[PDB]
Amino acid sequence: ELAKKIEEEILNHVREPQIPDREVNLLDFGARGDGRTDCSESFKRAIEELSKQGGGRLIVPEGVFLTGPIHLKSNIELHVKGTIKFIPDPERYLPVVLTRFEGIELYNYSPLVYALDCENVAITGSGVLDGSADNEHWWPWKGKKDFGWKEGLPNQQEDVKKLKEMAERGTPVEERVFGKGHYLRPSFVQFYRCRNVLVEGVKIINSPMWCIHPVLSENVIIRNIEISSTGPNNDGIDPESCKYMLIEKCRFDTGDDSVVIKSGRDADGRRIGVPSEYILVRDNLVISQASHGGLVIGSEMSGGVRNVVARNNVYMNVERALRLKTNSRRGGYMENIFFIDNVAVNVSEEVIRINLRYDNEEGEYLPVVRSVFVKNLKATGGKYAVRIEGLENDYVKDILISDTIIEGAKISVLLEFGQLGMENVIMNGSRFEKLYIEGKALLK
Amino acid sequence: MEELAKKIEEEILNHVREPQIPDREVNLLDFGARGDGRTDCSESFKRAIEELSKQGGGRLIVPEGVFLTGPIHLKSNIELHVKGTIKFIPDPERYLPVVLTRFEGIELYNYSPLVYALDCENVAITGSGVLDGSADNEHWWPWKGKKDFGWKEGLPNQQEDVKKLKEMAERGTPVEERVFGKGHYLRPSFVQFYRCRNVLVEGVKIINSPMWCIHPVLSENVIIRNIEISSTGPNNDGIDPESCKYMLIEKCRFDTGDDSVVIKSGRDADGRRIGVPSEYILVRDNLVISQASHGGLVIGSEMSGGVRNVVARNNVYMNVERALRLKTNSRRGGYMENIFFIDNVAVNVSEEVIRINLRYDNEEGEYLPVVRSVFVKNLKATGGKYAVRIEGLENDYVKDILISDTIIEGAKISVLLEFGQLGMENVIMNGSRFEKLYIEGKALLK
Amino acid sequence: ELAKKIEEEILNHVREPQIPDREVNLLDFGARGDGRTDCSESFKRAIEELSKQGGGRLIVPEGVFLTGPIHLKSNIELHVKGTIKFIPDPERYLPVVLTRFEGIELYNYSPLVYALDCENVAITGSGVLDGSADNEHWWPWKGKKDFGWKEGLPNQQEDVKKLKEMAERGTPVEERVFGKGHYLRPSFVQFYRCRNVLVEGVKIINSPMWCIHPVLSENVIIRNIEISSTGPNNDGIDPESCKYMLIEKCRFDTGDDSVVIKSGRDADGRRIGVPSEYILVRDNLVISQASHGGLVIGSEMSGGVRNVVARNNVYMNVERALRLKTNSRRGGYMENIFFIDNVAVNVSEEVIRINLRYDNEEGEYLPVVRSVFVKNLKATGGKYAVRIEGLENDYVKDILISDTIIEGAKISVLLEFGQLGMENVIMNGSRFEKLYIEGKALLK
Amino acid sequence: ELAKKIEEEILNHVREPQIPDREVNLLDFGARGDGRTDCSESFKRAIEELSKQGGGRLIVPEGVFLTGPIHLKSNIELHVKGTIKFIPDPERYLPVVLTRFEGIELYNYSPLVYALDCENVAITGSGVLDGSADNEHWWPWKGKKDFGWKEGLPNQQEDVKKLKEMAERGTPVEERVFGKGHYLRPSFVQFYRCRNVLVEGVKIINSPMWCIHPVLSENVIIRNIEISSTGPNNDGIDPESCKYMLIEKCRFDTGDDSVVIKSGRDADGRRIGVPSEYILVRDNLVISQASHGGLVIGSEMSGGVRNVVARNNVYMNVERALRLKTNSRRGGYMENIFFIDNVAVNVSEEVIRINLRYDNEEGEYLPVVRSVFVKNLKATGGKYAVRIEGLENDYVKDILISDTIIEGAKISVLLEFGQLGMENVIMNGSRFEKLYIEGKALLK
Repeated sequence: ELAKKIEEEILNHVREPQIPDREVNLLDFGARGDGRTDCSESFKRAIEELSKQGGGRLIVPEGVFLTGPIHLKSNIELHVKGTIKFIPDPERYLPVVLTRFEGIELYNYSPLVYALDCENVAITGSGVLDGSADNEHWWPWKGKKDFGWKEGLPNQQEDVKKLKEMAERGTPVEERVFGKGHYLRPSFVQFYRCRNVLVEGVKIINSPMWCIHPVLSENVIIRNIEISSTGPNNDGIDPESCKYMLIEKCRFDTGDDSVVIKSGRDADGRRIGVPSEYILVRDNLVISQASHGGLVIGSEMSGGVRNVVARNNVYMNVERALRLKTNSRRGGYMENIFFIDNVAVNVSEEVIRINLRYDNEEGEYLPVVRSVFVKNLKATGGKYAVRIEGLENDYVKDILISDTIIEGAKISVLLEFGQLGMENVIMNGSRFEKLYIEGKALLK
Repeated sequence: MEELAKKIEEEILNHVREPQIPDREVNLLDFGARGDGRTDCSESFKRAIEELSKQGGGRLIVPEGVFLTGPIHLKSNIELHVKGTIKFIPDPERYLPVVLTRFEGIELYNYSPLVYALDCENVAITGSGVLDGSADNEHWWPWKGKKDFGWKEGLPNQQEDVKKLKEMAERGTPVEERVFGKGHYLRPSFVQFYRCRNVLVEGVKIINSPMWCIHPVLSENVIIRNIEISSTGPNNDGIDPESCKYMLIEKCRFDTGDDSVVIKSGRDADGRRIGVPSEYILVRDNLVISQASHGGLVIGSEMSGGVRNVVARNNVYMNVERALRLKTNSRRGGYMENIFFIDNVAVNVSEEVIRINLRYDNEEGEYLPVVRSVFVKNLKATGGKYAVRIEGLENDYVKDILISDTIIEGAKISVLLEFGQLGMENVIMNGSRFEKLYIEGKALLK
Repeated sequence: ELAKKIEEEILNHVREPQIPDREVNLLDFGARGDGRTDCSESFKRAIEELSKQGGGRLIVPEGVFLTGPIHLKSNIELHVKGTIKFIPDPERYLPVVLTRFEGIELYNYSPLVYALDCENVAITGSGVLDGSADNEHWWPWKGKKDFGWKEGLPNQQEDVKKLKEMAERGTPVEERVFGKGHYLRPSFVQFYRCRNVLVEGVKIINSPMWCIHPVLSENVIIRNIEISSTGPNNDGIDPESCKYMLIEKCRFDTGDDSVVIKSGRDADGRRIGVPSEYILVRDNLVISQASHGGLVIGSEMSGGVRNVVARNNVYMNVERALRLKTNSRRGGYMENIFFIDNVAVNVSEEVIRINLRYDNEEGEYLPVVRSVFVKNLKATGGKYAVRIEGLENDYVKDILISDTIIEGAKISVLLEFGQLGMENVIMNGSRFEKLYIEGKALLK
Repeated sequence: ELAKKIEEEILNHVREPQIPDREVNLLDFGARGDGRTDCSESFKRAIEELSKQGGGRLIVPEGVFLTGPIHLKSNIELHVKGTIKFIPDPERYLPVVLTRFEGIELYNYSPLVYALDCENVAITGSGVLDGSADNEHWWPWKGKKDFGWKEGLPNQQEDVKKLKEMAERGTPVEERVFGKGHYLRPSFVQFYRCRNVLVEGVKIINSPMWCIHPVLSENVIIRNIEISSTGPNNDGIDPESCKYMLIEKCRFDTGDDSVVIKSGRDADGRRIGVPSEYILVRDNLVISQASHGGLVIGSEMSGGVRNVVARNNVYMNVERALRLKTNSRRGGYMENIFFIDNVAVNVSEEVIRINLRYDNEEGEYLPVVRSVFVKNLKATGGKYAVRIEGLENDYVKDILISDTIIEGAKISVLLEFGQLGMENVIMNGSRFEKLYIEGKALLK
């Protein structure tokens, strides 16, 4: 069976980064943990000194260290004992760097921790990364009053429209310059085209937008971290066009999707043409009323997503346990998605959701969505246990749910333009030894 | 709530009434008959009916005894009152000359039905006696071609004649030129009213039927009530209303060799030519206890003229193969629609509780049947390989099937659906409760 | 397999009566079938002529024969082809004879067909027994306006009271003379202390009260008859203190209990102390909205009722399928009752009923009610599926329902002071692999 | 809306303790977080300095701080950032103090963190409290080979018997001296006769016995803590004769009952006669195979337990979700216990357990057990769904389970000497609108 094979494959290619046996303390570079001194230059000097010697471990001791963005280099481990608190002043995140906003490449404000074309990079320790985002910093740019936007203040809407247009017209990335005078938030922790990446131990809070965002990266390990940030688009981990990645033993409380697998949006995503594949998500804990999904694929999946195993996770209070979202603007594919031995309780919206009408957007690139496997799920709550919606000319195919119990969902199955198999499934006052349906169905 | 099924039942009851029969009677023993089960009473019946018909009609009393006779030909305003047994002599020669009749939905000239009325008005069969067709493994039944029913290797059967009859109908060969009978092997119906008005059949028991037991054709205002059918031979259908309008079947008991109550309206080209539907048929308060029965309430397969507005209410079906059965295929054309199966009980069903099949006999053609608006409400059922088995065609879905307030237990498969639209509201199926179950397309539920 | 064992035993001791090969025709004794001529004397003379020779067959040909009561003798078969219509004049049913009224012995009006201390007696043929009871004959004596009783006119109430008091006191039966000036209706067909009895073929209509009433009799076959009488206390068949009886292939439409097993009432019943036992009820059809019960035991069960098998019967539209009736005035027992492979559809009250407070009466003779077995019942409808009430000081014991499906009953189980076991039972949305309850229960 | 009324009442009387705006660091008192230095005096000196000024916060920074027992005083906050690791030498926990062992008052070894007759006391921070119990320390005193007891070595058994006898014969608490030469383990964190108590943030591991044990205390908040200790009698939180308490947002993995509400054992409990009442337990997570019960009442309930609301908790892998236990030695009562909007997944023994035969020991004090309410429970697994066992002369009364679904339990209901009501429930795919039983029942 495929799920064990995929896990075995992932585990054969996932490896901790090599970090030179050499360490340096941030205090020796004039930094002060007084939550007052600007430590920007300290980080710059310590990292540059380490990488001239071939790399190494930078120790950030107990205390609160204020800084602008941190730019990592190859062979560098950032070891956080205290708190790194970022200064929420957009000018500090200039000049513009190569980055990505909601699946489209551009030049924009630096992520708060940024590594480009690097190898063997680590963030470790049991300290804190504090993005300093709140109702007065970064978050108003969303344009939601819930988060500090008001009439007469700028927001991201016009810039998002321009960005989608530029990518539609296939303009070169270098031509897509935002930064100053524009309102597109950066990612928090971003590895861009990196190899051999480790993020462990740390707690992430007050994030501007997406928290951990590896892009076009290979051999990535995220373990034993805590995400606690519930602002607008505060996704937990967004693997985007990544290959061979392990996410384990993490704690999530997110303002949006918790673990969200991506690979670029529309034309830009199809241009790059790199899928996310061989991702293992296991032994994680989501306790989050604000989370939009425990395990999420899309909507930016135009490069494809396949061979994803999510196993032995616990989801509590989330809106959705498993969520796949796409539309006919995206193209691409989502296939061989395994959601196994999970527990999802007090789900508020849909336990399992597959949606091919995301944002009600349409175009001429029909996504392939097939081979999604749910086995040994114990779940509780929801407006829907199972909600699967394809298109008249693009059915959701080969969806199988087995050995599963979902209690207290209002509607058992909403199916439109899909094929669904269920084997040994229990839903409230209904039990299915074997169910197969192709077409449309409503079960409650 | 205002239910259409009630309005249809009302409409049927408003156009159904017992025939007036003149107050006048003669006794069969006054015409040379003997109830010794030996004397040929053929002429006794004929002279008694004519004596009554001469005066303007009345009652013919058949008293205690067993009365041997060839076919009986009724006339208008005649009540055949059966106290004893009428036992029909099973010599095919006795059933000639050929008369206008029907075989499996196609008109022809063939052996007389055992009791026959053509173009008659106000005709009744009453009393608590027996009609005995004398069919068995040595008489009539071997003609089917089945060994368990007396057919022997190298002996004739109906198959070639059925083939020929279908081909003739396809041509457009006039009925007057479709002559069978002598030298051919098509069994006659037992009791047949052909193009009749105001017909009553009540009280009597019917046994040892050659083929279909009660066969009203192109008839209007027909009542069949408090009769017993007990005949389990090949094609022993109980009651076959064929292109009939305004009919009541109530308080009857059935043990049948094929479909118990089967609504029809002609087959293929011949059915389309005549183009008269069976409609406004009420089937209520009946009891079928019959392992052998192929279906409790059946529509088709000869439904080429259409079948609409049929209500089957408060019936009890026991040990039957199927409770409700709709059969058709793409050679048939026509329609089956507005069929109401309400307040019924089915216990120990062996095949399918509810069956809708658009692939009957695995035969195909250019005439796609319309199959829609079938309503099952307040069914309580037990047993089966299938609770619900509904099979349409890729270019002809079964549409608007609704099952509600219904409990089916102990069926192996709950739903087999292919090319259909199924709705269920407030149903329990093998322990699973569904407030709503709507499926369009294909499904298999177990 | 105790039910099979009991059935085998009954079939071993049930045989048709030997009737001498000799016949006589009623027309040769002054009878006319014109529905006008009084044939009372004709029956008397025909039976005497046959009896004189040692017995034989009395032929009643086609026609309608008016008569007072018929008194049968040993070795007589009454073969009925026509209608025997009884003249509903109470004076014709005198002198009083030894008989019974609702479980108590007395001298009263003759049953319409009566046999006392006879052996080898048969009633056969395809004819009709017409008791001529209606709203102006016999039925008014009940005291119900529905059946023709008028204000200020006499009824059975005072005589019933007086009969009960006589029995309580131990008043000798021979001192309990009713008849003229009293309002106790007779049974229709009664065999009193008879042996080797057959009733077959005939239709019974317009019954004054109980239709077929064998008492203290042995080796009785009731076969292929039809009961069609829906007046007050129109019981179908009342085996009372009988041993070895077969009831099969019969059709019932009754105004009270259809088949009901009895053995005397209260002190009279205990004095006699003869149970009804080894009764086989099979292959019967009850189509009857009026019927109070398909198979009933009691309430006159003071001699005991045991070893009763009802198998492969069909009940339609009846108030109850199985009912047990008693109280603490009765004493006695009801045990080893087997209700197997039955079908009961469109039941209006209770599918299965047991109650120990019959007629709001009490005494110091607690009845033993135990070991009732329902197996392979398919049933539909009812206000109750199972309704079992005992007494705080006298539980209903060892009731077992198995391999049974009951659909559409509003309440599944009402249990009050009883022991109930269910194995492999389905009731609407409830399924019981194995249930045991002792005490009180309501299941809905 | 009694559950709602009780929750509101609790929330009116529960509030955080006032702590003086003053602080001190443990390092300033000779402590070293090197995991070798004895910091016993450091805590003693630091608490005293704060106490003398009127109170304040004691900061325990990063590192491992070895210590004997910590004795708190009024107006003290212990803020734990690092690890406090207790030295498992019993002599360090002398002289003996006023404490309890399994519901009986005595003078014994000091709890690891102890406060007697204090006001306004807090334990805060995100650090660790490590009791250092294992198969070689404290645990062997239980007498189980599985937790390190060797044949021929001492255990608690004799001292337990001795303490029972002292409490029964009425000997004063001050004459109940154990400690040295005796084998009764102390509680971990114990507030004795305290008021305005907060425990938050901290992780508790390697506990000698009961982890958090407030006794005879009022206004207690326990929140955002983790218990992770799976030894013998490693209960999580034991409110014993407490009033106005809130337990929320906690995580449990326990070796015995997770949250257990108590009020003394037998004669000693009756002597004191103070119930645990107005306890609110909400938004907690138990993921614990070893746990004996999610929310438990008893067995030491001799002072009574009433008005307990457990709402919106999640129990995973536990032996039992709801458990009430007592016997005829205890007397007292358990009533008005509310178990609402809870989820239990993969229950191993009984989802709901009520037992009046705890330890199979009997006596002359019949416990009142009534008015237990389960609403909107969703549960998976179990040998029993519902198992309720009273006594012949002492029925479990007024148990109501409603709007509840339990799937995958082997036995649905075991009832003995009890009154059980169910409304709108689903058990293993059987639906009951109403299920009421009084007496005995077994349902599969």
